[PDB]
Amino acid sequence: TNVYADSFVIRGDEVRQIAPGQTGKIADYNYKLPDDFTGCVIAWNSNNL
Amino acid sequence: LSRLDKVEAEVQIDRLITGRLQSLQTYVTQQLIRAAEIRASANLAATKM
Repeated sequence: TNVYADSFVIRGDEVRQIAPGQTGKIADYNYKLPDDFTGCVIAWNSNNL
Repeated sequence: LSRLDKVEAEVQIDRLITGRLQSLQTYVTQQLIRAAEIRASANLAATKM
């Protein structure tokens, strides 16, 4: 019906924090996936930029 | 709960609920059967009375 595309840049270690229902700094105080989630997490490196 | 972060507890509390909820339905289904046993006995008492 209606999608929300939201993006940001985080570290190569903390990305495992990004998972629906985990802890760690990015999911604790920065950006919070909900308790019941549907979408996809798309993650890649942009080290050359 | 206080041992784990809740997204794990949601999993565990199942095995609690799934356990306890069952243990009720065992106990309840017992009572129904046992109730009828008294039920027939009560009918016999009314018949004798």
